[PDB]
Amino acid sequence: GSHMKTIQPASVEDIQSWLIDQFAQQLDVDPDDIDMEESFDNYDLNSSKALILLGRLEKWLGKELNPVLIFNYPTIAQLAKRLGELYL
Repeated sequence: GSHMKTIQPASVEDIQSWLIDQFAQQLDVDPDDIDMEESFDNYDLNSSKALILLGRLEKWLGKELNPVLIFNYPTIAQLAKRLGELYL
């Protein structure tokens, strides 16, 4: 309870909760209110949003990212997953 803070990508479970809470804290909501299966283009990630939170995500992971991953995994249940394969 009272979750709100990043962790470290130690399995896809972690990358999920990170994405989720960083969605919560963008949107002013609970993390558990985030649709990890709905496309981010329907949430507040309008377009350039992707780059803010990408430039968090890649840095959180210690690396770079690519814009294609917006355009290929636009959901937590795909992004967190695929990050757990590109990285973890």
